[PDB]
Amino acid sequence: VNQNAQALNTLVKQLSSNFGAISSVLNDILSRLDPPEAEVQIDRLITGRLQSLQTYVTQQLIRAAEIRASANLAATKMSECVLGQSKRVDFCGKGYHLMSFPQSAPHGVVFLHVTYVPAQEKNFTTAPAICHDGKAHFPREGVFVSNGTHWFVTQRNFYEPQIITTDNTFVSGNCDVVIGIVNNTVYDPLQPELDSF
Amino acid sequence: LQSLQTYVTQQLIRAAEIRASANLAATKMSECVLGQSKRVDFCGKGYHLMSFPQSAPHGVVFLHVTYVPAQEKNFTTAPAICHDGKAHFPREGVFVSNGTHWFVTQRNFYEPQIITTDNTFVSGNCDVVIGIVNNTVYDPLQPELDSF
Amino acid sequence: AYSNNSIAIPTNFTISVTTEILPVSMTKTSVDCTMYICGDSTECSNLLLQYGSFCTQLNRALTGIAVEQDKNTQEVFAQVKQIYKTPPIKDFGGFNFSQILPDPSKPSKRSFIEDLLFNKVTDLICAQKFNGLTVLPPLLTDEMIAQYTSALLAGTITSGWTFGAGAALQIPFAMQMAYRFNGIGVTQNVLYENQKLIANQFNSAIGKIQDSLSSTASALGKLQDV
Amino acid sequence: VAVLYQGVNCTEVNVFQTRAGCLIGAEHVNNSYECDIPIGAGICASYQTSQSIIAYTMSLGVENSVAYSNNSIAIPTNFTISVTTEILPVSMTKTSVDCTMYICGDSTECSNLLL
Repeated sequence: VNQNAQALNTLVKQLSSNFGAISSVLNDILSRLDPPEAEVQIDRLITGRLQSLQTYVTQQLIRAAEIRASANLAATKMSECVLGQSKRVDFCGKGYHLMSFPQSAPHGVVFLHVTYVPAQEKNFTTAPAICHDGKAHFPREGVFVSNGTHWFVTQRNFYEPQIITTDNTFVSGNCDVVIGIVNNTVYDPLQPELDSF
Repeated sequence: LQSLQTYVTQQLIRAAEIRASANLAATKMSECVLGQSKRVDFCGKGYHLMSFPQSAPHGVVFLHVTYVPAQEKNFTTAPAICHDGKAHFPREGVFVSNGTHWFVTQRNFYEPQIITTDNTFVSGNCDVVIGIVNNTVYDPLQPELDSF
Repeated sequence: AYSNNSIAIPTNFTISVTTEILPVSMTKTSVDCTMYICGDSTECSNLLLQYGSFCTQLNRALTGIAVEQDKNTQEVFAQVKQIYKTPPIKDFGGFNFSQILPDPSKPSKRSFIEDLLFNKVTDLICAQKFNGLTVLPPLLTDEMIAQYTSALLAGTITSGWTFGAGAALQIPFAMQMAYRFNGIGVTQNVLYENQKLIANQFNSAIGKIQDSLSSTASALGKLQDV
Repeated sequence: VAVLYQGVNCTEVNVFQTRAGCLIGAEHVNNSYECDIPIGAGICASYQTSQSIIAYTMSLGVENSVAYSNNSIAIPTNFTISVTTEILPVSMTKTSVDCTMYICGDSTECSNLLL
């Protein structure tokens, strides 16, 4: 808004400059000299004022290109961040995006984004795989963590410790390929059910 | 003054050009470098993994690590397996066969896996599905319960 | 070939590294209206003042280009305000990152690849300063942009994608590829079995990039037109 | 006021020399803070402490060395939901200028000469 005001102010204030003539008011020149001596001085005003208007029209149009690059970026954020959920990082704002609230603003729009950021962290011990019967076991979703006693399966985004089971892992490969595999016992829920039966 | 006004006008148009390239580089800085983009041919040719930026005069160089498959072999497919009279649709992956036994594997790599109850799911029946083939879905709990 | 019952699945893969060179900022320049007409004379100044504010508009125009031009490097190079460092003990699982990582033994901090990018792009600065054309220097010198670069590489190699969404969380890079394969729908079994083959694919790909940048100087033409 | 010369050392002339040129009227402090009014080539200035203008090197932010190990992993035990602000423009003030009244108004002879 200040740049538009300064542009309009410069555009008006340039009318007072003489541009090589005797005076800036056209009525005093047309009211004194005859038309044949007068055409050279009016033509000097015409060439100068035309060049000042051509700079203004070109400069405003250059800012129209800036307004269209910002409008297409705003329409892209309006589609992805507001309407849906964008998985893009640092697009909808810092953090994992959730939802966007639009608000009307003069000559623009203000976006309030709700994001998911972690707070407290704790160091854990990890292993790539768990070796049980001689065949490797890999986590389906998440990683193996340990507090120093038992190996747990947990997500990367938050800590919810769970016991290693057959539904949380899958049997593939063996124990001699993967580097860093550790030995522990994989709990099978069918075993106590059959022992009780 | 007119020659200088032409120079400045040329600088603002190239200014819009260097800003459009910088904003596109900032977008690839956020998506390709910082995170992992699943977008195709954005972070470069292939399936994206990680991007390594490098400083260059008046610009930036990105090193993109991508996954491009190389060798393949033609296989025989089918949309479903008809076992007990109900259609078995793949939970993850597609159905492939070497001509003897039907296997289940992902689209990005070939790792033969036997058909089990956990790898498929029962939906509808065998008649409404076009192209279903008959095979035996292995129940993993049957030999353990029989031995017990 | 096109058939309904036929399908093709890849039995093997490769890791390719490509290069896209994207310009960020240009050289900051400011041209004086009076000195462009002439200096040390009042005839240029009295005859130049009758045309009004053209000097102010062209001067604020060059200042506005130079500030937004500085803002593009600020909006791209430094995403975060936190600096990351490379650990002295390096175990990456068989990968050699020493080419893209900076070399502390050099007097100026730079990597092995950035060492080639500055040498393959073309004193001309003093030659322009002799005739009256002032080149304004960028606000961020080469050592700080390279420090921003070393911060994003050291962070993606160690903490990965965590610092974008929050505090940096340390993860082993061997486990970083397990989620990057899990994100595109690929089981981590390819990584864990083929890790030794991937080490030779990545190290050979970095050697091919270093050979391409050293042998072919026309790949940087995106910056050379600028 | 701190006067800055561009691309020349100190010749004619708290007088210090930078890569951008001779900077007079400002004080040089070896410590580094966050920049407010930028100059160029990694130096900025601010009004601080009986107070004056001080010039100093750009700080790139807090330097933290993240621990890295094969078996080490950190998982978050707590989270914080934050709301930020992204400000973007859409439209600008619509202006319309007429050629006749702007160039020469209330003049018939000049209006005929413009056609």
